This record gives sequence, C-alpha cells and structure tokens, in this order.
Amino acid sequence: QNVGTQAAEEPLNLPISVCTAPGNCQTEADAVVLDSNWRWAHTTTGYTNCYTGNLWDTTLCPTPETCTTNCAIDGVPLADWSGTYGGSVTGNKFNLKFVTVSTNIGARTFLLDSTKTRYRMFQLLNREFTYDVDVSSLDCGLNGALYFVSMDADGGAAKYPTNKGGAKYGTGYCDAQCPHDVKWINGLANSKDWTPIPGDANSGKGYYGNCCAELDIWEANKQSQAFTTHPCTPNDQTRCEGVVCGDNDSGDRYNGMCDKDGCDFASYRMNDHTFYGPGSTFKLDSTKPFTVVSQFITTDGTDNGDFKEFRRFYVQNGVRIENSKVNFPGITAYDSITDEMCAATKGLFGDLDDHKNKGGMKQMGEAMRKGMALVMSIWDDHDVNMLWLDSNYPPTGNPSTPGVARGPCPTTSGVPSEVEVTQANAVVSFGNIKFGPIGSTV
Repeated sequence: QNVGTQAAEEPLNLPISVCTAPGNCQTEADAVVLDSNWRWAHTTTGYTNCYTGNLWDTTLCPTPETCTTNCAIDGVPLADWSGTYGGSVTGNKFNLKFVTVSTNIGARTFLLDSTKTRYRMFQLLNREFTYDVDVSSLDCGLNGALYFVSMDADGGAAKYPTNKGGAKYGTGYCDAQCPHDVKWINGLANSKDWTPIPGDANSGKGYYGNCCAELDIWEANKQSQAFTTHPCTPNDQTRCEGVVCGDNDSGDRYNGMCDKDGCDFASYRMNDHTFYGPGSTFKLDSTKPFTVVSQFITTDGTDNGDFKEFRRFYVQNGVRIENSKVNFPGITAYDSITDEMCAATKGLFGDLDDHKNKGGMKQMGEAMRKGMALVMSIWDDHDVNMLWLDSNYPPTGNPSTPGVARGPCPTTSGVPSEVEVTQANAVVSFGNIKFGPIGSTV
C-alpha cells in the first residue's frame, strides 16, 4: 500500500520491561500500531474511499495492481485511538475496547520497537515472556488474544516495494490460519475476487491468504483459555492461493502449508473444568487480573538448542499457580506443550497431528529463533462463533468424548451480531509486559 497524507500516524507509547534477574529490569520504550486492515483506504491524490463497508471500489480497483496504484492507507492520530478504535494506554497497561461507536468492531495491534519504524522482534527460545491481563469483561463468544507471528520486522517493505508504510502502518499481517480477510498482502491490495463475509458489515475475503508460523500465548475470555503452537512449512510470511492456504471451505484444512489446529494446551479441554473460571473458588479467578508467565525451554538450555517445551504458570494476588494438567485415564498428566503431549492428546481426541507433519516443536522453535512480532487483539468469530475455544466443538459432539468440550459456554453462544450488542463494552487489558531469561520476570 501507498501511504496517505490525510492523517499522521501516531502509535500509542507502551513501555515494557527487559529483565536480567528477578526484580532487576529496565524499561524499553516501545509502542503499539494498528493493523492496516482497520485503516481508511482512499485515493492517493484525494478523499475518495477505495474500500467502504465490506467492498472495494470496482472503478478504482478493477485489478490489484490498479487498486494499489490508485489507493493509499492513512494514519491513526492520537485522538482517534480511543475515539474511533477503542485503544488506550495508561502507564504500562494497554486497553482494547471491543466495540467503539463510525462503529468499529474488534482490533488487532502490533508492538513497535523504540524507533517506531520496525516491529519489536522477540527471539523467544530459552526466554520467558510475561504480562498481566484482565479478561473479566469478556464472556462467551469473545477472545482477547495475545500471540506471536512470523511477520517481517518491516512488514514486508524490503520484499515488496509497493508497501510504502511497512511496520509503521501495521502492514504484513500473516498467521497460521492463512487468512484471506487481510486487505493488503505482498504490498498489493488483496482485491481480486473479493467477497463480503455475510453478516460482517466490515470484512471480506480476497483471492490470496497470508501464511506464517504462530505462537498463541493467550486465546481467552473469562470462561476458557488456551495456549497453542502453530508451525508452518516454511515458517516465514508466505502469500498463498489454492491448496497451499489450507482453506476450510474447500476441505483443505490439513492440506496447506500451516498447522491450523495447532497443538493446544487448554485447561478445560484437557479435562480440568475447575482450574480457570469467573469466581473466587476456581484456582485462577478470571473476574480479577492475573499474571501469565510463559517459558520456552530448549533441548540444551541454550539459545542454540531446539524448542522442546512451552511451560506455563500464573500469579494472582501474589499467589503462584502452576499450570493445570491433562486429566484422562491412561494419559500422562502433562502440564506443558511438548511433541509427546501433542501426539498423546491428539491420539486420544482423534485429531490429525498436523503439528507433527509440519515439523513439530523443532519447527515452531525455528520461527521463534528468527524472531516473531507481538500481536494484541480483541475479536469475535464469524466462522465458528468461538465454540472451538469455549464450548463444545463440534456443537453436535458428545461433551463426554475427550476433545469435544472446551468450555461451559452454550453452543448457541458467540453469534457475532449478538455478542456485538451484548458485549459492546468488553475491554481486554494487557500490561506490565516483561521479557528476559527463564526465572527473571517475577
């Protein structure tokens, strides 16, 4: 995309901590940038929309190349962050409102480095990543997500010279779902064969998808939470078409370059329904804030080893809370993501181990070694109504069959039109982000 001249781009300042030992950290003066999908797209030498509602203008965008020549994405000024997009920062806390009323629904954002010209790339192997979260106002059907993806640090600017904005304009998004709803891919409008998504007034799908590796630290609302590894072959940003995208709609979910299911550790799905929930007698009380700690263990305990284990623990009101465990007869009580856990649990659930097909923890680790961009988002799910996270999936499945039940939400929950009314004022908060060696962040 070209860059427009109507509004300066002003990312929100967000300090994080880089740590060397427990309680010995230094501030890193980073910032938050809005994903290019949420930006106004208009004519390069005017005010005329190139995209309105869920459609590209066919006169301006008869082809992707012409669209890209004629159109530009514009900046987010400071005033518009809260007023238009529902984003705000207080000290080291970042807040994202779900619906902001001209009416904005959801948000996806990235962490910029201290220069505000590149994404802050995190080399996560043999490191610990930690943050405080509040998901108390997110119920069934919503997801306040924090995760990493194998985006380029410059959003693709060096690879795709028609991308003028780079990381500064939140470009280059890709993930392990190979999404077609990304409006700008490889420096070009994804306007070919663009199709609105029914019941989604703001979104559509273009000819291409954009694939890359994804490490989900946090997919969650107050009812259920998960962390998940998604390797791809290769891991780096890859524009896809046809079978390579692994499109759900053509029966290709397991035929593409990315592991779409991922290998998940989701406490409720692993059959501990009392670990996490909205109340003081759950082990971890989702009505109150808490700290989420993630440790990425290698084979030799060094930065050069292969990724072998994703460990997790929590801190809430000064109380250390170890992760829940897998709880099925004849299955080891795993409390972390490893290749063995993935094989054993997917075996039990009858899920295809595409994680293993894509190179497993080792391949996931190669993405983490090269460095990944931090994503913070809030969203509802127009495909599957978040049932995969917090309900029975498939909805018609027996909840006593291992793998089906992922949370207590009813199978009628999560319809975007309903959650966008009922949960309009939901806000996820991510704060006090800390990064360092294992054992350094609490």
